[PDB]
Amino acid sequence: RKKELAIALSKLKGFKNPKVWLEQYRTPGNAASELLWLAYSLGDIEGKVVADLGAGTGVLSYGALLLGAKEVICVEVDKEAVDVLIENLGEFKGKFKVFIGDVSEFNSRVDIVIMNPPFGSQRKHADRPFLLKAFEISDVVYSIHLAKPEVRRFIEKFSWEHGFVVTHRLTTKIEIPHRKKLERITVDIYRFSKVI
Ligand SMILES: Nc1ncnc2c1ncn2[C@@H]1O[C@H](CSCC[C@H](N)C(=O)O)[C@@H](O)[C@H]1O
Repeated sequence: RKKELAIALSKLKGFKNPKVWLEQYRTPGNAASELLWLAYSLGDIEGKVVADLGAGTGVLSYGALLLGAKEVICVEVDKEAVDVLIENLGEFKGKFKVFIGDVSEFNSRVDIVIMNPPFGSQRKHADRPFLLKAFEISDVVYSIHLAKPEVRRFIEKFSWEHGFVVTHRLTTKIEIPHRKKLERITVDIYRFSKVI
């Protein structure tokens, strides 16, 4: 929960011109900190090859590198987001790679997946391609989703059908912001582990 990490993550540049249909909002520092600290504390970051699905501006990627990831592979469909991503990860040059294309087209096996995927509120089931890919390329997955009864039921069922079990689920409220009001939603930060 390191508030220092959250603070440092909040200093990164955001999206130039957010495409709402792609749910482009930078992962809030607090939620990002929670997910990363949890993964770090369980030994799922340091020295690991990490894939950041829907990397966007690179908040999760930066935090992972900051916490000792051996390397991070940033998967993002929008080039304009990658421009910001590259600048944000400037101090970790050579330690990250970028895959510009749809998440479903990426297929490199990694040690860990971390992601703040679209919840699927702008486009039906937009989050499924991310969960499917994450389950496909890794044995440990960290993701964020809407803390709603229907969503929770689905996530639990979907991961199971794909051979994964939820080992941790942390619930927090995030605020998605010239200068005005926040959209305050409650999300669950999940940690999935491949059965046996
Ligand atoms: N089909 C798809 N394939 C790959 N990336 C996608 C996608 N649909 C949406 N995205 C990307 O998913 C990202 C997640 S939203 C927030 C990312 C956040 N800035 C962070 O630092 O983690 C968006 O930036 C968006 O462009």
